[PDB]
Amino acid sequence: QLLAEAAKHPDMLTSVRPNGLEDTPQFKIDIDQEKAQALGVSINDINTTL
Amino acid sequence: LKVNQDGSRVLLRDVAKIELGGENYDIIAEFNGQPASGLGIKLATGANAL
Repeated sequence: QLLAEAAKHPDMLTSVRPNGLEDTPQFKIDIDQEKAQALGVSINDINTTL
Repeated sequence: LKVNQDGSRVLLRDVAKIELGGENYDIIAEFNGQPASGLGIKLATGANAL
């Protein structure tokens, strides 16, 4: 919103840019503990393996 | 916390109350009768108070 409002005053502000990085894709893993316990698997071992 | 042989699964809700509370209820403050909080500040050796 601020970048938009700043692009409307090109007579005082120029090259208004963020130095950071824009969000990107991430691979989520929603592990389930019910099944992991029904199969007798130590979540700690799961995480260590991963 | 545990998955029973009959298939019933036990959570924390069933064996423990869970809330947001202070990590130490030892200290309490009161400003002219009503509840309050605050910060007592202690200066460093070799600094100016004002």
